Amino acid sequence: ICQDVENLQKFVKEQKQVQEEISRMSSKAMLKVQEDIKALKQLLSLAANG
Amino acid sequence: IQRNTLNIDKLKIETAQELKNAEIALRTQKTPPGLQHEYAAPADYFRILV
Repeated sequence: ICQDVENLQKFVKEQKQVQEEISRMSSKAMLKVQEDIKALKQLLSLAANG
Repeated sequence: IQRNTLNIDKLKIETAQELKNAEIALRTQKTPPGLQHEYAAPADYFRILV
């Protein structure tokens, strides 16, 4: 049994690591995009009006 | 004995807040560790002690 808790907390925690891992990983790259396509669309309107 | 009852109700109540400001503290910083954040507590409780 107390082999036992040595492992389970270990597999659980191993998992929290991945949770951290995703947490480390987070977006600005994404936020960037809407701004750009919103911007490119506008230049296209230029060229078109030109 | 009687008198002794209020004394424990005080020690009760207190180990309970301290268990805990001790719990807003471990495991908050446990996360950190993996990567999360618990903290504007303090600001709560710090201004609370003030």
